Amino acid sequence: SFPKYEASRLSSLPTTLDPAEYDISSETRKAQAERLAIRSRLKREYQLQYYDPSRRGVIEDPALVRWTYARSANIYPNFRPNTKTSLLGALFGIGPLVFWYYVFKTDRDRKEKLIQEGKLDRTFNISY
Amino acid sequence: YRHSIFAFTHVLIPVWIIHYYLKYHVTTKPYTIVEKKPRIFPGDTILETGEVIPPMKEFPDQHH
Amino acid sequence: GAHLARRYLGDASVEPDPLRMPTFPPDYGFPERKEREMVATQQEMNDAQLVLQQRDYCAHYLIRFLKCKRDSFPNFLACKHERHDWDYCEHLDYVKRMKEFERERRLLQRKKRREQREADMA
Amino acid sequence: EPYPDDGTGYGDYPKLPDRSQQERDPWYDWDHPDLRLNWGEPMHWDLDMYIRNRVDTSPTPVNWNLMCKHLFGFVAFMLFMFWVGETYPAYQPVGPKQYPYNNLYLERGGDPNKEPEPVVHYEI
Amino acid sequence: NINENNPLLINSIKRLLIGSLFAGYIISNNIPPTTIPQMTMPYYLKTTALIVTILGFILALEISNMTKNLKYHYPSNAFKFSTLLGYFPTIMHRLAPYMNLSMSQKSASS
Amino acid sequence: MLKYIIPTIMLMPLTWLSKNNMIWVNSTAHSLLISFTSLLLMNQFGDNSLNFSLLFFSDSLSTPLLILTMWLLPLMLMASQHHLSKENLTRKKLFITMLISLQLFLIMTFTAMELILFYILFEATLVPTLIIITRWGNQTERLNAGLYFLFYTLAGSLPLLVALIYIQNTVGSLNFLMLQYWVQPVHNSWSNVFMWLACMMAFMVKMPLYGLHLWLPKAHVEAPIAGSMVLAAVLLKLGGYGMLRITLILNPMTDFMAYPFIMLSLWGMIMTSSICLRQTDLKSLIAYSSVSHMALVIVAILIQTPWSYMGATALMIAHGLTSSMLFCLANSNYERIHSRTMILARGLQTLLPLMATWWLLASLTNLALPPTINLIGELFVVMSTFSWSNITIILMGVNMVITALYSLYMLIMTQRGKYTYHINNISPSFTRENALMSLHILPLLLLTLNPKIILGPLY
Amino acid sequence: SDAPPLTLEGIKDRVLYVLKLYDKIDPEKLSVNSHFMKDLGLDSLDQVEIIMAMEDEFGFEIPDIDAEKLMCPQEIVDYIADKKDVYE
Amino acid sequence: KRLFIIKPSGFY
Amino acid sequence: YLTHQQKVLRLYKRALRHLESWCIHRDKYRYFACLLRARFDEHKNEKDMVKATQLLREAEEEFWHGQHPQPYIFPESPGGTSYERYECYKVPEWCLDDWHPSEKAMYPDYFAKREQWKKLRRESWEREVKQLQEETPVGGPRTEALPPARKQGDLPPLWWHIVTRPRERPM
Amino acid sequence: DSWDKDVYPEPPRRTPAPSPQTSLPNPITYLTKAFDLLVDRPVTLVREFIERQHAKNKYYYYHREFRRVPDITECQEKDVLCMFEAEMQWRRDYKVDQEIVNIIQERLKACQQREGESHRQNCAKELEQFTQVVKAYQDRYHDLGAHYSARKCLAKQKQRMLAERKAAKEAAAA
Amino acid sequence: AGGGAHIEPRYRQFPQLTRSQVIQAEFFSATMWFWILWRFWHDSDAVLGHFPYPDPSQWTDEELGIPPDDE
Ligand SMILES: CCCCCCCCCCCCCCCCCC(=O)OC[C@H](COP(=O)(O)OCCN)OC(=O)CCCCCCCCCCCCCCCCC
Ligand SMILES: CCCCCCCCCCCC(=O)OC[C@H](COP(=O)(O)OCC[N+](C)(C)C)OC(=O)CCCCCCCCCCC
Ligand SMILES: C[C@H](CCC(=O)O)[C@H]1CC[C@H]2[C@@H]3[C@H](O)C[C@@H]4C[C@H](O)CC[C@]4(C)[C@H]3C[C@H](O)[C@]12C
Ligand SMILES: *C(=O)CCCCCCCCCCCCC
Ligand SMILES: [Zn+2]
Repeated sequence: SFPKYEASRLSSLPTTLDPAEYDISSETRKAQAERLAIRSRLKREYQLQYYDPSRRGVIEDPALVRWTYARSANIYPNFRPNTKTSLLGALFGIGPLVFWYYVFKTDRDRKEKLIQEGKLDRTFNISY
Repeated sequence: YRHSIFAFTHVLIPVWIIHYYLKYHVTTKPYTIVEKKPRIFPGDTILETGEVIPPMKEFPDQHH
Repeated sequence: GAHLARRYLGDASVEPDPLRMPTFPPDYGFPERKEREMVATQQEMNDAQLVLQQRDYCAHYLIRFLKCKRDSFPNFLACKHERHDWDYCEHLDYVKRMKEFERERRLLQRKKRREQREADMA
Repeated sequence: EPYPDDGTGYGDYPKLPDRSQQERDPWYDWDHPDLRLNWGEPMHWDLDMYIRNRVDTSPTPVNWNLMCKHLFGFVAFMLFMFWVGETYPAYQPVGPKQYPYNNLYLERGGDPNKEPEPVVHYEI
Repeated sequence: NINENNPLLINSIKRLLIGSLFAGYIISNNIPPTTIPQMTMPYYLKTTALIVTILGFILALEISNMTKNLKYHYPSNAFKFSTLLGYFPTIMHRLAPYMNLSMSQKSASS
Repeated sequence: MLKYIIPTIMLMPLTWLSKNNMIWVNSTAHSLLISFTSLLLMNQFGDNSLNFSLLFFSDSLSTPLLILTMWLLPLMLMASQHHLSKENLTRKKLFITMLISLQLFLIMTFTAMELILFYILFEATLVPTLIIITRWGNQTERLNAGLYFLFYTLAGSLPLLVALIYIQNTVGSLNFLMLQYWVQPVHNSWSNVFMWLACMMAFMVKMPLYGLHLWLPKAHVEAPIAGSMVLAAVLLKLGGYGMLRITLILNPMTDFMAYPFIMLSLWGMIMTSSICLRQTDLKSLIAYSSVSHMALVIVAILIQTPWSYMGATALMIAHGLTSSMLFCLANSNYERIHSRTMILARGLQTLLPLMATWWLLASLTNLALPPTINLIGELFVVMSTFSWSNITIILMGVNMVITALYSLYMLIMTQRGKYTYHINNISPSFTRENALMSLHILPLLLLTLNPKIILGPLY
Repeated sequence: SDAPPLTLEGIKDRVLYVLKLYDKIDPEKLSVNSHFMKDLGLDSLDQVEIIMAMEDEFGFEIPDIDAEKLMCPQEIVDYIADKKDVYE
Repeated sequence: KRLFIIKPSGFY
Repeated sequence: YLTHQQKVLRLYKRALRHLESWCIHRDKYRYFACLLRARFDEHKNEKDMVKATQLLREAEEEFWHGQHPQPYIFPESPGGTSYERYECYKVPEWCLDDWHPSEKAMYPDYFAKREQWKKLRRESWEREVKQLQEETPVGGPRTEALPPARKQGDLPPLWWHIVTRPRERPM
Repeated sequence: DSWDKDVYPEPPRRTPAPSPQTSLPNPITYLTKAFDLLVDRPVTLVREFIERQHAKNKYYYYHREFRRVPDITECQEKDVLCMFEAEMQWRRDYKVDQEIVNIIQERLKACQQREGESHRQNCAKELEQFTQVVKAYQDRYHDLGAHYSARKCLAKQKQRMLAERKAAKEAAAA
Repeated sequence: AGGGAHIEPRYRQFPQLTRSQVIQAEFFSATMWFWILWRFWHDSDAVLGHFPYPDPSQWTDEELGIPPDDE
């Protein structure tokens, strides 16, 4: 009897406490076999070029190109204006600007009112 | 010798330059160097004038 | 301290208020009362350039001590005689403050008995 | 498994486990030991945020939920007690310290022309 | 290879060892006075600092003796709170970076 | 200004009549000499500007931007020698011609005395700039980055032309000196609200303003090294120089019209600084940095205080040298690994020791470590905005924290960690590369000893 | 850094010296190439205990993946020697 | 015992 | 994938390290070192694949409840305060080919003997390619283990970087 | 000599004569003697050598003087020739007025350091003069803006005069 | 590190010391204890108490000027 481990998005579930690591059938044991098959094919391709003595330069990894491309170029063509995006854009795009305007607008109006009435201390203020 | 060489090219020469720099260029301008006037205690003579400050009154002395 | 409990875990009107003391006229309870004298004039303290927090009645022992250190340089172990004199002078002044605090406590407590005596018969 | 087709602009890029690079096995002969990555492996969409010098999602000895309670509980209790003690100051049974010459009127830059209200301290 | 016999190591420590003893007396006796030290107080306030320091060794010494006993150990929440720095690093250094770095990508940029 | 205009023209004959193998030696040597004589413009007076003729004049605001302008051309020629090493000779000489012509229009833009003449040269810089981006760019997007750069600028400039012509009819002249004495208040009316927008939106686009900055990441990234250097050092400051000049004839309407643009800039620099924290491209991280820095210049100009104007002037000079240097630094890596990804090549301090010292100096200035002029320019702006409103210190403080984070993150990613194993072409730093960086940092760190020469006319 | 290097002779001496202190292994049956399982008759658990003693001897961890493949002292000496660029 | 230390070229 | 036995073996190693951290003292640690071993020894004979595994999950879950919050880590192990400390002094071998000719002249023997390896590498490279592509199944390798050389004068395929890695204390 | 003390007054010094009361030597006194000889003495020899060189070549420069010209109040509307000179004169006086506020600040800062713990009572004379100059500066050269000019300063004064004129009118009205 | 008198490391044994090393360590420790004792004798009040602390509950009503409850 122990306190069952609680996992958040910033604290993964320990592999030791994961039940998925014990219900080991032929399929689960077979799936990991496929992974190491693909992971093995890529390793061979990288090692053949890496150890080549006639090669000088940079080994262009196609995976790196795809990652960056998805981050910058492929975003917009896969964007559809719908409820989630429209409100998120207005909430984050426009919400901060309206919030700050009234924060500063109110502050300066209040300060200006005091100055015109002589109630604000500017005895030595000669640098603006 | 090694300390002698270092004590000359790293201590003696810079103070010649620093003192020369302060004496004839910094001190010649107003308020560049400002000294806190020394504390004057009762019963002392002034070098500039020779004035004698009166001593304090008679304390009700008691050794405790 | 200990009197703190008497104020927080107890009545406060019968306890001095350090931010409002004293609460009775100085002449009260001391016919033809005397006063403390400054043995060092302001010009002497000004010339001595003492910190404003040290411009108390216990000054003129500090001034003598500062003179000893200036003259007795570089012998910093000496002048121990003046330090104790200024320390004890400070201690006596501190105690005289305690008398005011305890004087305040007694007078307020007296006002407590007086109110009961005068108000009960009313 | 691609990201949901919600239109935020993910396309068909893979959705990998939200695991920091700090968790990956350090003993395996990674092609990129610093990144703990492998040549050709599909990179997590947020890979740059999950490098070892940034957000770490490794398991913790104390549950995440409990850790917040203990941290929040301690700080709040400390703040309250400081507020409690502010109203109940500690001090000694000493009266106001007395100073001469009208409570040092002329020492604090007081105006000489306007004569100060007399202040006199009596013996005790 | 325990070997402290080295002039560079000994000389450096030797000076701080000398300074750690006589520095306080020298400094405290030469600096001009700029306060009014409170030299009168109850015996329980003129020696409180020394007592608690002695109490610390008393509790610290006895507790350190209990470590040699062949008695098992309990996991204490008040123990893991101290060991893990109160969880302030473990939380603030995963929550704040995550909140900021996500807003920079999902919201600010994309 | 003919003593500087005419020599700048003679560079074009010099390049074409020089030997085949001396185009780079001749052009670099003589353009440096032109820069040396540019120091004669510092003959400034406390009461009156320096007026040469009816066409050109120079004051404490134009002078620092002119010396920066003429100083950059020799550096741009050095930065271009690699990727143009194997170019057709008649195209190497057209590339240098465009650079020379761009300087020619710039030296006349800042000294222009009449705003319409300023407008023509202000607009003439698009032509040589657009050609460089689209002709000698590398990626496929250079075509789509010239379009974004072109129509963003014209969309704002075209309304500006109508506003300037209207002003001359109403006032009589666009001579800047005459405006100083014939300036009239701008009464609040719907017609004057759009006169204000026309006069300013042309320069807000070039700063650029947050929300009108989309042309900058495309233009600054696809452009060659020389294009990025000039784009991020001088052409950004044409917006700042214009606003400093034209705000004279827009008071008192600037008091309330300046609110929506201050918030876009105050909040804009937090958003754009945050983007830098999550950039997969190294040359794109530097591009977004400039937008954040120029937000302080936009805010500084609108609040219209002597401290802000002093701060704004020194920030544009500070950013011009710093931003150009960062582009050069990121370009040196590109010429080896030939890829702009930031995380492709790491641990470069192990392989290129000295080159990792210029990075440190570049990053320290970029985050405004005192007493560098970068900090002086930023510091004065913060002081001015505090008087404007105490609350702005919150946003200034927050942006400072983020500014150091994306600056040191750039330094740590590329210059530390473990060198990428599969890269074996990191050759030792060339003298051309090392000398290029020294000509940025060294003149930048000397301006701290005598900073008054870059504090503008209100000093 | 003031720590004398490690020679092949020294490492092998320390490996055998550590095992000779093990109560479940007879020194006479213990040799350079005395397999822990097929010659000295030890279970896998006792094999792990050997490594833990070995690690504390040389003060450096050995991964479980590479520790489980060490079954005789000669192999262990190879792994330690290679891990620290020991050649002579 | 002196061992060769590999470093990047320092001449340039 | 890990075998059931390996996971138990892994847990046995981890528990002792955490146990050692709590106990500190050798004799106190030594006493409990056998007590934990006793708990593992008794359940050696359990031959039920379901019951035996169920014991492991509780064993893992008891350890996580009793692990040291600050376990002792060896200085150079991942997490210890020497991990990757000297990675900044490790320069790849190929950096030498960029040395100035006058800079190489200071070590005539080292670079002369360097050409033997580079010559050896070029000579052996093509053979290493042929050896791997005949032992490689049609669909490519299914595991990352590599074969050794199977002749006289041949070197193991893909050996250069394994052999020529920087030392652990290169400076 | 170096400066006119009237502009930067330096109150007369009063140093106390030494009164040693101990048998130990005073290291300060003996160190001072060595400094005066090892360090100070050669410097004066070097300086005096240069001073003689300056005696041979002795040339002069002059503090420029500007004759006054009509102020902006005397200029017709849109008279650039008259407006220009009035505008330039205002800027030059503006530069000078900035320097006066520096001079008074320098005296104030110097006094605080000279008086030690007694500054709050002894420098009140300097502080009074500091407030008067600062208030005068603020009235004339504040809130003008980056594009300040003679016309702007004049328009500010006229506004202040109207407010001052009306306040006295109302005050004497009741 | 390099320099200083060299001592051969020992295996499973107490390390070698030197006369100079051990002697110097003892002297400072003895110097510490003399300092505490000498200071304690001359400056006992510095750790025990400077001056006696008065007791308020012994002062009289006439020195404190407390008028009688009657008036
Ligand atoms: C990357 C994520 C993006 C982050 C976005 C930026 C953060 C936004 C935070 C939310 C907005 C909160 C601000 C709310 C509006 C300001 C209202 C306010 O409280 O102003 C206080 C003060 C105003 O001064 P006053 O002249 O007295 O005016 C009175 C107004 N009632 O104003 C001031 O005097 C200025 C006070 C400056 C405070 C220091 C800056 C805050 C950060 C300090 C570090 C955190 C420590 C906080 C505790 C110490 C408090 C200084
Ligand atoms: C007027 C003031 C008087 C002074 C005395 C006051 C009482 C102080 C008691 C301290 C006891 C001590 O130090 O506990 C020492 C112990 C253990 O130490 P160990 O045996 O070395 O480690 C044990 C190692 N095992 C288990 C392997 C053998 O750690 C602790 O408890 C952890 C810190 C407790 C902090 C509790 C206060 C903070 C509350 C907020 C949430 C934590
Ligand atoms: C004085 C000091 C150590 C002396 C000692 O043995 O105690 C020695 C050690 C190395 C010396 C320094 C180095 O040799 C570098 C410089 C060499 C030249 O002789 C000029 C001074 C120079 C800067 C030397 C000054 C001084 O003599 C040094 C600093
Ligand atoms: C009161 O003026 C200061 C607050 C008291 C702090 C000291 C607390 C210890 C006194 C209680 C214990 C006394 C019995 C030994
Ligand atoms: Zn190239």
